[PDB]
Amino acid sequence: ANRVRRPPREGHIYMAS
Amino acid sequence: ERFIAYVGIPMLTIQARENDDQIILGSLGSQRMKYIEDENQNYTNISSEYYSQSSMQAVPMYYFNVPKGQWSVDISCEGYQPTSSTSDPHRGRSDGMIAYSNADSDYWNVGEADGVKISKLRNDNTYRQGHPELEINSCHFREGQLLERDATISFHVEAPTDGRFFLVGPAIQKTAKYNYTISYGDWTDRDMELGLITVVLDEH
Amino acid sequence: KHERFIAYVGIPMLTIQARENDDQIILGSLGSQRMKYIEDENQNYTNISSEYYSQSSMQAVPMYYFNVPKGQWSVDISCEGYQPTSSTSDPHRGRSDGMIAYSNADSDYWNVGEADGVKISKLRNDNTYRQGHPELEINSCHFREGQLLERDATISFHVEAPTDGRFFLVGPAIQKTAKYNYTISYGDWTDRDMELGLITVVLDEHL
Repeated sequence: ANRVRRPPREGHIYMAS
Repeated sequence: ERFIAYVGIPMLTIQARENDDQIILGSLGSQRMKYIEDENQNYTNISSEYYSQSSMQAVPMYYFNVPKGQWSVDISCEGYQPTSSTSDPHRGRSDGMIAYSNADSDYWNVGEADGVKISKLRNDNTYRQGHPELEINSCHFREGQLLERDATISFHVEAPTDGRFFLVGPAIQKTAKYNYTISYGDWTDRDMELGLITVVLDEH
Repeated sequence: KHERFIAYVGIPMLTIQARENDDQIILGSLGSQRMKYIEDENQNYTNISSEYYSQSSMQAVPMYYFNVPKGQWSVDISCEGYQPTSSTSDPHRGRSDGMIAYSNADSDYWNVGEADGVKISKLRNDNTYRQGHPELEINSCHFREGQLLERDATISFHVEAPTDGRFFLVGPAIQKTAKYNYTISYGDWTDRDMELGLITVVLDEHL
């Protein structure tokens, strides 16, 4: 909605494929 | 035509019965989004439909319009699929959710459409797991059912003509083990959210 | 010279203790909260001040302090209240184990207020929420007493800062009683990390 980029959500383990 | 944004939650109607039953997916779909032009705060529909389908799942796709020009595109995809009852008394009250598959092939992505060049594609997919013993409507997360599948996506689009790109979603799982809605005796329609999608276009 | 653009974005965290979702919970302490800070071409992570605005045996209300530089500004705040929990001692990182729900009371909402050196005017405050279906069940508890899942708000106001000052944002209440405890039950008291919600604060300078 804003000009700020939303951050990665918390406790999201990152997918390295 | 320097700053353009879309933000919204695409919807899909589903039918679900008991917890040992599959769910049945409805049709896609015009999806109302908030539309932004520099200083203007309006509303618009975008076009969604099925990229693929099988007996086990279905992948959705959303088209976003790209005016003629050269653009920086950043996309936040927050994948979460809570469900609510379609009929009163409880429209819009959460009655469960549909979880995701942990398969490596299931993730947000974008593609080109209608003579339009995507370059410098950076796509970062993440997921959030449920504690095995977490329990929703008497169902647990003991097979690595995911609650959340997210993505930050940045890329450049060269649009010589007015065109569009498409955002492909993570797969909607049809089987019982991903169904965490309230069980009923008869097939009961639910509205499923498909995630919060934020698309920002910056002209260069 | 140019009108400055400032923004904060992030998700404050609170560590709580919960035994069985039969019993109350015990709230940890609020302190520094990692946020992303943006000022024109500058970006970094900073810590903002958080502490309790009020506290009782029933609940506790959090407040978050935001610095306003000298100048006149229009402030826009976007808040998304959701309080999912994960087990601190869980071998895996960040696996959600339930959440703490909100009261449906009319006095429960996001709000702002003045701290040292600031005049707030033009307060516009739209609060919304998500309700559970009564027969929704999370870790064997239902939603028949109308406990809420989410509390959101979008707030805008003007703020005049004769000097460098501070305003504070107030979150909805953190409910301590078992009615609102939807965490996995454990033998003895177990630390859980609670999210307090996604907050976005924007400040545009007017000159």
